[PDB]
Amino acid sequence: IVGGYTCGANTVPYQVSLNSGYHFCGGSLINSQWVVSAAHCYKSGIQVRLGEDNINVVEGNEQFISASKSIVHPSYNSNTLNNDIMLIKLKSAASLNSRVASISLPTSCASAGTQCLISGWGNTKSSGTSYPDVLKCLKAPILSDSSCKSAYPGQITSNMFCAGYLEGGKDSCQGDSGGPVVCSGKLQGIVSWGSGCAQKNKPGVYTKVCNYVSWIKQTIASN
Ligand SMILES: [Ca+2]
Repeated sequence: IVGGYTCGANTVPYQVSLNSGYHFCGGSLINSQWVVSAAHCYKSGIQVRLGEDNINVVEGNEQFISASKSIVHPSYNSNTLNNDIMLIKLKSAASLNSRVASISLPTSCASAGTQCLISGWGNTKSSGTSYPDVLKCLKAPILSDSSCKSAYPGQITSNMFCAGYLEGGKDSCQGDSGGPVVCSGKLQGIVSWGSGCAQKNKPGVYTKVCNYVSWIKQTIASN
C-alpha cells in the first residue's frame, strides 16, 4: 500500500497472509474454513496466516493453518487477468473471535463513489522498494467505469473495477494482491493489478466480487 496508514493490530480481522516460506499475497476469510484470494496468487504449499499484524514477529493472536484444496476460477485468464479469483479451503476450521473474523459476501454490487478500505503488506513505494512488517490500510473510492476504461483502454472487463485516485500518490501495490477491498462492511473487491503503483492516471484494478457470489457459494457447498 502506497500512501496509506498503519491499520493497527487486528483492526482488519478478516485479512490473511498467504505464506510459502514468506508472505506472497493477501486474502480474505469468508467463513471459518474458506479464504478468497486472487487466482494469480496460486501456488502449491500454501499456509494461511490469520490474526497477523507484524508478519515477522509472533505477537500472540496468530493462527497458522495449511490449505487442503485450492480452486482457481474455471475461466481465469492469466494473460488478461479476467476472473482473477481463487478459493482456498483450510485443513481445519479457524477459531473466530473479535481479532479473527469473517467478512460477509455482498448481496449487491457497489456503485462508483462508494468509499472502501484496502489493506495489505505490500510495497509502500511507487519508486523503489520498502516492504512493511505491519498491516497498512488505505481508504479509496470506487471510480466510474468510464474513468476506469479511459485509464486502461482495451483492458477492463465487466469483472473488474478501478478504485483509488487519478492524481496518483495512493494505491495498492506488489504484495497486496489477493487482499480485500471492503465497502460498507462487505467484500466487494480483490486486489488484482495495475500499471505500477500510485502513478497518475493509473489507479488500481480490482476483481469485482459481486459477479462471483453464486460460484463461491456453490463451490463451498460442494467441497
Ligand atoms: Ca505475527
